[PDB]
Amino acid sequence: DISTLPRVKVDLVKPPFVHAHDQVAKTGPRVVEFTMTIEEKKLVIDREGTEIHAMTFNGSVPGPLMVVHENDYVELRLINPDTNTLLHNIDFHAATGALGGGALTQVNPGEETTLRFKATKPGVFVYHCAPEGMVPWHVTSGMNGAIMVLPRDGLKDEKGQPLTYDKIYYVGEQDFYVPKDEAGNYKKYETPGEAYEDAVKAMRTLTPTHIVFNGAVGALTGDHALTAAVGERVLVVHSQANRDTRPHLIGGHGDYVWATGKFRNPPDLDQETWLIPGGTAGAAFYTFRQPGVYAYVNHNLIEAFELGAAGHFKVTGEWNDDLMTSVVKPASM
Amino acid sequence: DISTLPRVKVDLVKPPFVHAHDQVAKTGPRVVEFTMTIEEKKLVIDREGTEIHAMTFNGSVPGPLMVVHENDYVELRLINPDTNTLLHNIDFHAATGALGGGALTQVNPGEETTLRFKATKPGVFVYHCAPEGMVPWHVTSGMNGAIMVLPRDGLKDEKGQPLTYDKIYYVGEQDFYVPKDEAGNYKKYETPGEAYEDAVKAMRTLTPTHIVFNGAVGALTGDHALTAAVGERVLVVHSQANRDTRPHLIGGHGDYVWATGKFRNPPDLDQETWLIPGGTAGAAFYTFRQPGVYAYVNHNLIEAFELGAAGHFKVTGEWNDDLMTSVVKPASM
Amino acid sequence: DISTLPRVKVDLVKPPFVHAHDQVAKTGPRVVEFTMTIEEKKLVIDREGTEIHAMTFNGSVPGPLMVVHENDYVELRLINPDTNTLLHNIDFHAATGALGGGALTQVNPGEETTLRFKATKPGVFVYHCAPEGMVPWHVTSGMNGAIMVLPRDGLKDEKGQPLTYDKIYYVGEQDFYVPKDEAGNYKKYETPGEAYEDAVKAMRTLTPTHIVFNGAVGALTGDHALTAAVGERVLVVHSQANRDTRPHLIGGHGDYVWATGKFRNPPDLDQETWLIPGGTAGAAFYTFRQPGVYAYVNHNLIEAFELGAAGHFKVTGEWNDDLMTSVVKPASM
Ligand SMILES: [Cu+2]
Ligand SMILES: [Cu+2]
Ligand SMILES: [Cu+2]
Ligand SMILES: [Cu+2]
Ligand SMILES: [Cu+2]
Ligand SMILES: [Cu+2]
Repeated sequence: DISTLPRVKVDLVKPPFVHAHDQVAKTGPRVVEFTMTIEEKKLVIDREGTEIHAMTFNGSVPGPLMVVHENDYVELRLINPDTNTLLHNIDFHAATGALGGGALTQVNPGEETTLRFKATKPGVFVYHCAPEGMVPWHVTSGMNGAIMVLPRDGLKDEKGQPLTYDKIYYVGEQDFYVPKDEAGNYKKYETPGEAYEDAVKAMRTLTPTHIVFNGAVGALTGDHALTAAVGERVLVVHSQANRDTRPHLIGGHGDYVWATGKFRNPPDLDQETWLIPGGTAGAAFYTFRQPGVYAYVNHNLIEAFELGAAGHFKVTGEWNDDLMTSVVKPASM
Repeated sequence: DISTLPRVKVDLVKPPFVHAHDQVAKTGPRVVEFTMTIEEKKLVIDREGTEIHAMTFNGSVPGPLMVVHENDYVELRLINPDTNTLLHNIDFHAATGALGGGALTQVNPGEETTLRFKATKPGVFVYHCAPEGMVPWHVTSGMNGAIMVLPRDGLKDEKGQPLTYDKIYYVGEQDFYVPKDEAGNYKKYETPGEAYEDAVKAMRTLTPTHIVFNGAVGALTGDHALTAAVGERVLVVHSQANRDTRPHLIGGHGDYVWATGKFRNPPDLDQETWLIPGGTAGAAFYTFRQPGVYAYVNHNLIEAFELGAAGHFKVTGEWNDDLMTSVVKPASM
Repeated sequence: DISTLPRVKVDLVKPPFVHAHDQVAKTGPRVVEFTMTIEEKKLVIDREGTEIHAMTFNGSVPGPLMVVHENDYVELRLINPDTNTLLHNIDFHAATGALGGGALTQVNPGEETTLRFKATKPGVFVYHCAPEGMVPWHVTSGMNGAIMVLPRDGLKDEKGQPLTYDKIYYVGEQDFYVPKDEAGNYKKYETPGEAYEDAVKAMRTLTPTHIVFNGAVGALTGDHALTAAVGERVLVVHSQANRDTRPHLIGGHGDYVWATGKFRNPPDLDQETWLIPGGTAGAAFYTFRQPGVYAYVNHNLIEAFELGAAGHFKVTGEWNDDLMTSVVKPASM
């Protein structure tokens, strides 16, 4: 009887940060309550000032990371305010039935709904909007995020020993298809509704115009670079709701990687680069051993450095010359 | 001595159905006899009435699923009737030597041939036509299918315990490259031979115009939706002879998945989405837990919902509110 | 103290061949010394005579395969002669810190540098140039290769038993983006520097014009086909620094495959085709069982047979009719 279970309310945070949670469950199963408000909004996605009409869960691209444990119930209150113009819903890849919840969560502007589902499978999973007839348009306008369902006894390595992270970040990667005119300039629009047939044409090229982390070119750089210290254990959850990606930590590795994100499987060890298929979330665990700047990229390097799929870590601490050193610094001959 | 072995003749069925077979072998090794007749034919592949000159094994796209057991011999009589115009052959990825059989099976119109090979490796495998100099044109005109080589003791999970399916379906996914004129309309042709240089140009874009299950947009919907009941164990074999795909059962999971299709490896558990590389067959096992409509898609959602790579399951049975429920149905605030 | 370790100097060879090494380490940890000279040079990449300005490590596309053992130190002297025009550096995916060495190895024409790093993780790994602001242009001009870090006790199968190869080859796969004019002809250039904005435009299409093994269409055919004998155990290392590939041995299999190339993981067995993500090296082990010609391809067959990603093995020895035979040779009805 679900009414006898504890309820706990989560207050979400903006990506790439993740709300507070316990890796090993400190209670029995709970109903974990979340609220998200859909926001259609203009977003500037690149250095040139290209502006799109984004569709968001909770104001961000990606939507926030939700965290529960296996066999918890997730109860989501989904709000579509009357300041929006479109019908929306939500499909959780973590859930079982009704198109992942999509069939039960159709909300017009001015409506809300509450969905409950049991988190029966541990892993990181995509969630996304999926309104009948409009699915890729909503997804590729930014309306996707992820949910992490931890095993009740936390993460384990390939031998069944505990893995405990000190820090966690969520990197949502988004493919955008901004319509272009024959000369190649982006076509701008006043409303989200304006784009439709041109949005379909741009998508059908299968060639994104931008591929970004956390909603914009350079979002995870500068003052917004990810941080860690030498010796810290970091889990990076990465999702892509529509298109394959291949993450790589330049200067590091994925020490333990669940490329397709499901924790009942042993992790792959010592990865340089890993493939996360479109429609999937994956997770990589790394212990930093060197200080300095690292680039975290999609290792199609065109997609990274021309189209936007690159972020930075800034790592503090002690340099280890046994691991790497310049024997003879660049100089003339 | 092969002449001392039992011979058994299989009568193939049209995809997505699969001919009768036993999961656990009830006899010793056999010579399993198959016959396929090549058919070049016009096919209408979309709702708009786009017509291509398809090249088929046995009249269908994909070709039918063949099923044997490890260490059986497959004996295929391949018939190219004189009503066809092109030379064809067959490459089995399950086979060892002679380009998978391609070098030994070149048949002009009005010829036939019989190939035998030993099925030494268990798994699902692609087969396709591959005539020298014309390989991608034949493959992307529909001339591919798959073969399943079951272990003699059937399928096993990651712990070595039996997995038994109640139903099996074969989903062949096909990328088509219909030539277009400068304005973007499809160029139509009277003969298969007509297309050649324009077919090459269209392929070189690396951008399919259509991506379909079972030969056409909407083929696995309506009266032709896949079916199951709550509690049934279903194996879905999925192939793509030329291009990567990422299957996903919307509202379900792959409980056990062999993404690259080879049964001596343990399955991956609890997949949301899995990558089947081009030139590979994969297999996913799921036990249905909820009734209703499910969408089975390539989770590049553009490829699914714009280009055609989507089918449906219709599932009968009892709804489980513990797994999912609408707490508050969509309503105004 | 590194100064107390043996030093051993390696003399590299041109791909697809690999310098001499021992699978099981016959010494303790060593400093393994390598020298590479950067060469910007014109290369003809196809049958039509298309000429690009390539950027190479040691004169070849790919750069040579380096081979060490786990916990060796790699010491690379990297030379940028004053006959080149561009700044270059090197990022080793095998290394830890400083962008894989990229931050410590920036050499202008007329400079050299010496980098040392400890090879802490066993596997095959990509290395590539990566100068700030110019990364995909250098990589897709050919400036990448791979390094193999063998476990000190050699390779093992999925049960922990030894796997010993008799022959090893290195197949580097390169995506090129040759700029085209509006009519579709390649734009030619006098200097590497000439291309820049047009190179960026061509890359942003995400559609390579050529995809080649060992630097050119047909490079691994004819007198330069790979060779083996029936019964020989062959390891094929395959890298792709920028874009996904899906290798397949037509007429064979990958008996043991590390698709993402990291030897602490068990291999996948009996693969038909495997996905190596862009930015990764992988390795496949096969024992040949049949003589004749095999085609080794990227199994996007358009990429293989139209764009150039195909090579051949020529295999000597005895045909096994139990594995495959023509029962009835192609003939009329
Ligand atoms: Cu929406
Ligand atoms: Cu989905
Ligand atoms: Cu054919
Ligand atoms: Cu093939
Ligand atoms: Cu360079
Ligand atoms: Cu790299």
